[PDB]
Amino acid sequence: RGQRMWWAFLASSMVTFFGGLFIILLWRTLKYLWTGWMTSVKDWAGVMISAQTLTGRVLVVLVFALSIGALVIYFIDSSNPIESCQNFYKDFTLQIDMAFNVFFLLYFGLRFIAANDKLWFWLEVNSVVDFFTVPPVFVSVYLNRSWLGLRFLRALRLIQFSEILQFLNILKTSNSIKLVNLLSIFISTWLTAAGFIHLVENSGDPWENFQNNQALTYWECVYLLMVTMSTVGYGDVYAKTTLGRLFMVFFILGGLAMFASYVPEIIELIGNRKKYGGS
Amino acid sequence: LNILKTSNSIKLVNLLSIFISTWLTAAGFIHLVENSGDPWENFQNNQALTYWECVYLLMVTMSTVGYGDVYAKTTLGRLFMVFFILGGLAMFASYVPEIIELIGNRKKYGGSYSAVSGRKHIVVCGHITLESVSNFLKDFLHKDRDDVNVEIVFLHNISPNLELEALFKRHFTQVEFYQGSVLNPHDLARVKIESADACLILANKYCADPDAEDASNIMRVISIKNYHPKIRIITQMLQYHNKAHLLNIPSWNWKEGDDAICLAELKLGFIAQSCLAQGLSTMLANLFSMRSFIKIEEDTWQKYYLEGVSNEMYTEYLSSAFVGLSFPTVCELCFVKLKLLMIAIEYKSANRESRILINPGNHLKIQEGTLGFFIASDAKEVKRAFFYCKA
Amino acid sequence: TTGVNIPIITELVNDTNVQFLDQDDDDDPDTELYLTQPFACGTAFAVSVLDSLMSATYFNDNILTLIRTLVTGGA
Ligand SMILES: CC(C)CCC[C@@H](C)[C@H]1CC[C@H]2[C@@H]3CC=C4C[C@@H](OC(=O)CCC(=O)O)CC[C@]4(C)[C@H]3CC[C@]12C
Ligand SMILES: CC(C)CCC[C@@H](C)[C@H]1CC[C@H]2[C@@H]3CC=C4C[C@@H](OC(=O)CCC(=O)O)CC[C@]4(C)[C@H]3CC[C@]12C
Ligand SMILES: CC(C)CCC[C@@H](C)[C@H]1CC[C@H]2[C@@H]3CC=C4C[C@@H](OC(=O)CCC(=O)O)CC[C@]4(C)[C@H]3CC[C@]12C
Ligand SMILES: CC(C)CCC[C@@H](C)[C@H]1CC[C@H]2[C@@H]3CC=C4C[C@@H](OC(=O)CCC(=O)O)CC[C@]4(C)[C@H]3CC[C@]12C
Ligand SMILES: CC(C)CCC[C@@H](C)[C@H]1CC[C@H]2[C@@H]3CC=C4C[C@@H](OC(=O)CCC(=O)O)CC[C@]4(C)[C@H]3CC[C@]12C
Ligand SMILES: CC(C)CCC[C@@H](C)[C@H]1CC[C@H]2[C@@H]3CC=C4C[C@@H](OC(=O)CCC(=O)O)CC[C@]4(C)[C@H]3CC[C@]12C
Ligand SMILES: CC(C)CCC[C@@H](C)[C@H]1CC[C@H]2[C@@H]3CC=C4C[C@@H](OC(=O)CCC(=O)O)CC[C@]4(C)[C@H]3CC[C@]12C
Ligand SMILES: CC(C)CCC[C@@H](C)[C@H]1CC[C@H]2[C@@H]3CC=C4C[C@@H](OC(=O)CCC(=O)O)CC[C@]4(C)[C@H]3CC[C@]12C
Ligand SMILES: Oc1cc(NCCCCCN2CCOCC2)ccc1Oc1c(F)c(F)c(C(F)(F)F)c(F)c1F
Ligand SMILES: Oc1cc(NCCCCCN2CCOCC2)ccc1Oc1c(F)c(F)c(C(F)(F)F)c(F)c1F
Ligand SMILES: [Ca+2]
Ligand SMILES: [Ca+2]
Ligand SMILES: [K+]
Ligand SMILES: [K+]
Ligand SMILES: [Mg+2]
Repeated sequence: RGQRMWWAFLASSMVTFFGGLFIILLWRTLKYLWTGWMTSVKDWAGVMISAQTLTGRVLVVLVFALSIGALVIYFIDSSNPIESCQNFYKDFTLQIDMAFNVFFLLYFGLRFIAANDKLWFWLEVNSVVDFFTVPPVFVSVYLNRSWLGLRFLRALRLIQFSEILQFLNILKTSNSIKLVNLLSIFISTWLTAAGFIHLVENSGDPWENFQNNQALTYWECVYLLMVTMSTVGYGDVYAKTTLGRLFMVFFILGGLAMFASYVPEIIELIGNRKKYGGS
Repeated sequence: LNILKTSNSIKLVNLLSIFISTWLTAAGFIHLVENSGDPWENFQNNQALTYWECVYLLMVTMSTVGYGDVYAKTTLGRLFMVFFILGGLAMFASYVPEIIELIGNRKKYGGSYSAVSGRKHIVVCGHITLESVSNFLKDFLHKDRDDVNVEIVFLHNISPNLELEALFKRHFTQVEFYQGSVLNPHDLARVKIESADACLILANKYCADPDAEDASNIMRVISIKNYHPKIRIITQMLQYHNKAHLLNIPSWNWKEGDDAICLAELKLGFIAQSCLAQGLSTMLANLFSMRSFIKIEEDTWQKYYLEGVSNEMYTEYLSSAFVGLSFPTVCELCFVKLKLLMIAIEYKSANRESRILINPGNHLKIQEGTLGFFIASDAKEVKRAFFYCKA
Repeated sequence: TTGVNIPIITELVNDTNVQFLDQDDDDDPDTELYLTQPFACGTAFAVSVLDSLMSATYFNDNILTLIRTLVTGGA
């Protein structure tokens, strides 16, 4: 109840991403106008990011595990109301969750060092998802109240499987790579879109003071998106709020092509058997 | 206004404009007919819809989602919907994939290569494919060598496929790729060739015509040398007589180090040498492939043959302790003490001069910082020499 | 002496190769053929430069006759 605090969490992410963009752009321009130990540090981070060493091997697997772990936390939290207050010391969750986001913060640091052009590293999908997911947790632990804002973006981390698998030298052929890429991209897109619809629908429209909210659960949202993406369209469940419809238009523009071009390829790639092998 | 000159831009603009115009116009017509009523029924059949709702209705209809949340109720509305269903569905089916395809033609491998102070790098160009790259890397980065710092920079003309991408990922630190061509004098500057240790040139051994390949490689060499006069170059060649053409380049200084390799000459040479003593070819060809020790238990000839192939050949300077000594004495001393086999030494003088085997007395050790060749298991063990104090 | 002063005239089928004929040249794939050093020295030659002869023939009456007399020696 009381005054809504959603503005703060959205603010914290925004200031970081833009503020980081400003300082880097400024520093480059400053050096233009005015006119090794560092190399060793960059080399060590690059070796650690890849799986060259044993220490590299263990770290990558942890990212693989914790990426799934953070997602499972999101599913559990979806049932709770959008805005709520909780004690940090009392709850088992929000303590495991706090632990995970510490790790993602460090792995961002190492990834940052090894980049070549800091600007085009900053404007990367993994960097931006980290920007929009990490600071809100700290803001929430400080303010003792939480908002389910943008947390659905955690599903986007599934993209990196195709690479953190090749680093371990498991995928070698030219078919397993294709299959893994297709599967990961498809599933990640589906889940993140469902999460966004869930957020927008359960919340009301802001200018209408949240008076037209419609109640839905996450599984229902997933089901709705699958039905729409397959171009079946039962009339039982459909988006009602303005933002929901607006998003659904663009998703109809994109996801339909995605599905109709991807599903046959996966079906074909699987099942390529030698029907007369044996001995 | 000359803003559009290419073809993809024109195609994309045409498609976008037609699609958006059709969508909005049809939405407007539905808005009019639905907000008004049928005339013959004295406009008693009206329904209330906003323009945005009409836009939403058509997108669902064209996509064939058919949610059914909102729908037309008037006679004119239904008639127009029937005809538009006949017409616009083909447009939606055959336009959206086209736009999605036309966007997304991004060249992943543009850009340049930053230069790291205090670290050398090389550039490789020519016939690049999975087998050649894998062999080259596997041999070049082997661990029997002393620790190395050089960074490899490929440069080809065809974008790589998935397996080659995976290989580059597995060697993420030391290998970088760029797309271009050697003959363009912009790409050379783009890969910072003016400060580079050397430049290798692989060649396609399995070719349809040997001479065309030689001409192409000569063209690459002359272009590179034109861009930069003094740079080490190593090249493969397929015919013996074509080697003379290299000397015609005004700046091909082999004396300071610029080596060409003629496969046919070397192959025939190995075979001819084998005609004297059998097996010499297969015994020599193993001295240039970096391999590590392999140990097995079953008492088969492999158990000895692998110990044989574990050797390689290196080079290093000699310690000052061997000033006034005969080559045989030095060789036997090195053998018995260090467990190293010293096969041949070069002779430092005003001209280049290498001797294979030397009888005593004929040539005492010059000790002019002389360079000696060796055979050993790995580069580390050679450094046992050059340290020989009275320990 | 050496063989750097031997007069040579060569014919090319693709203009862009002209950069290879000389060593102390400012090679670049953008300048048109009529600016490259080999051409202005009257050493290279390509058939591509004769496409311009069409329009010149239409306007002036009988240039084609003049060129033939001056070149092939008797028309
Ligand atoms: C492998 C990873 C990606 C998980 C994949 C499966 C999840 C999508 C499923 C598996 C079990 C599901 C859970 C099973 C049971 C519950 C309890 C259920 O409880 C209520 O309805 C509480 C109502 C309230 O008190 O408000 C809420 C959904 C939830 C957390 C489900 C959320 C979705 C979960 C995590
Ligand atoms: C897609 C990106 C660019 C984000 C866009 C967000 C906006 C659509 C939201 C964010 C904050 C919202 C505002 C937050 C709070 C308010 C106050 C709200 O009024 C009240 O709270 C009480 C009014 C009364 O007393 O009746 C009216 C809507 C408004 C301006 C909202 C309008 C819609 C805004 C600008
Ligand atoms: C560019 C992308 C990334 C975001 C697009 C956001 C828009 C879809 C939002 C942002 C602000 C919204 C507006 C904010 C407030 C209002 C006023 C609202 O009316 C009232 O609050 C009272 C009306 C009355 O007096 O009856 C009607 C919707 C409208 C125009 C909203 C329509 C939808 C808007 C334009
Ligand atoms: C295919 C493999 C990976 C197993 C996948 C399991 C999920 C599809 C299951 C596990 C737990 C299930 C959930 C457990 C409990 C609930 C609450 C349940 O609540 C109601 O009945 C609400 C009212 C209604 O919709 O009838 C709705 C379904 C849901 C979300 C279930 C949806 C389907 C879930 C996520
Ligand atoms: C826009 C261009 C393509 C011309 C289209 C002409 C027809 C397709 C439409 C336009 C106006 C319509 C007329 C508008 C109003 C009426 C009156 C309507 O009767 C009444 O409303 C009660 C009697 C009266 O109003 O006098 C009967 C149909 C009729 C003749 C309509 C018949 C069909 C008409 C001729
Ligand atoms: C093919 C496209 C381009 C135009 C299609 C036009 C038709 C849908 C319209 C044109 C004239 C209309 C007719 C004009 C007048 C009448 C009389 C009307 O009779 C009454 O309701 C009695 C009172 C009155 O006359 O208004 C019943 C509908 C009907 C047959 C209308 C049916 C619909 C019609 C055929
Ligand atoms: C996907 C892109 C390329 C096209 C999307 C088209 C429609 C989804 C949008 C784009 C612009 C929108 C319009 C922009 C502004 C206005 C004015 C706006 O006017 C008011 O709010 C005033 C109301 C009053 O004064 O009573 C009403 C909605 C409307 C027509 C909007 C209707 C919906 C439109 C056509
Ligand atoms: C082009 C892209 C980036 C945005 C397209 C939408 C926007 C141009 C905004 C600006 C004004 C908005 C409109 C302002 C007010 C209204 C009235 C509002 O009325 C209702 O709530 C009706 C009941 C219902 O929608 O369930 C419905 C949404 C609508 C048409 C909004 C739809 C979205 C609009 C067109
Ligand atoms: O969606 C919003 C949700 C909330 N708080 C929800 C809880 C409200 C109070 C509790 N509820 C009251 C009664 O209902 C049930 C309980 C606040 C502002 C929002 O506004 C957004 C927006 F306008 C927007 F455009 C975008 C986007 F487009 F950028 F994505 C957003 F992400 C937004 F979050
Ligand atoms: O549709 C029409 C609308 C109007 N405008 C006035 C409506 C006044 C409504 C008053 N009401 C008060 C209370 O409720 C709210 C509104 C006039 C004629 C029409 O008739 C057409 C037609 F019959 C036709 F065939 C074609 C075409 F397609 F052939 F071109 C048309 F374009 C038409 F416009
Ligand atoms: Ca070895
Ligand atoms: Ca030249
Ligand atoms: K339906
Ligand atoms: K359909
Ligand atoms: Mg690097």
